[PDB]
Amino acid sequence: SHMEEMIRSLQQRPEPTPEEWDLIHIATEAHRSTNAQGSHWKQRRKFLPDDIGQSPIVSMPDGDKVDLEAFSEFTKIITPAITRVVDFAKKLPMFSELPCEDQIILLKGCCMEIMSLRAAVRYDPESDTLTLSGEMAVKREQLKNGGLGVVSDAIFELGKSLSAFNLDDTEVALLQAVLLMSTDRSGLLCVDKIEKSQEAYLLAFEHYVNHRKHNIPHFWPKLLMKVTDLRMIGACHASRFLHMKVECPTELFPPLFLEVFED
Ligand SMILES: Cc1cc(OCC(=O)O)cc(C)c1Cc1ccc(O)c(C(C)C)c1
Repeated sequence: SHMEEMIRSLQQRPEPTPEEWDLIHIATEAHRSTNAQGSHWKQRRKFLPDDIGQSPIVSMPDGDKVDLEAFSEFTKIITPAITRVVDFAKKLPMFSELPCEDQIILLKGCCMEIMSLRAAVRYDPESDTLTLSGEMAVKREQLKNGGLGVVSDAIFELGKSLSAFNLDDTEVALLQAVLLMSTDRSGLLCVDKIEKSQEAYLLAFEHYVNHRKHNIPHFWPKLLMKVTDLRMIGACHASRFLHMKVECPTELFPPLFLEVFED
């Protein structure tokens, strides 16, 4: 009984309004359809072979060498992963209504954040791998040695901790939306449309969490601190990406990878 829940409680936990449920369903299918979901075609997905990613040897300024071969294997699969993120965003109405200029900024802004989340939630405890591009299951050491350095460690620990959050497609979808609709970027026009779009998404997202009634204490603040986890991952990665670019030939960076991550 809703009225009793309402009286008895300390504060109120509103569930999604119809307008928000529409927002949630569009977001949920946006993410599902650009997730390399669990469909037929993606669930053909092999571990990265154990002899790859064990030979880090190209020196990076912070001392954490890079396995050239493992690196190449990851750049070889990264373009579709970046593209899927673009498709995700394009399928959100509040995104596509935005000036093209704003859209690029927003995607550059959050691409790694969304990719990292996407891997994070694909963390698998019995194998101790993340799944990259819906396809490649990799271990902590492999991804670490293959380019990402301590950014691998961060995604793994994020993925490990998210295990018990039992996120469903929606929660990951709305997390992405919150990440995407961020005004922590320079050079946007619709700084206010974007803030309002993030508010609506946060509002629908908490309201949805309310609906799910996870049996973790303080789920929503916790699920909010994960967002800053992700921004920190994105920021470490932007930094290691510049050092990736200093140390390695452009031949190894796929045009799109270069594009999403150049300043
Ligand atoms: C390759 C890759 C794919 C990926 O897929 C996310 C998804 O499922 O869409 C998610 C992550 C986190 C990575 C890893 C990655 C992410 C950024 C980056 O600069 C590098 C270089 C070492 C090639 C690797």
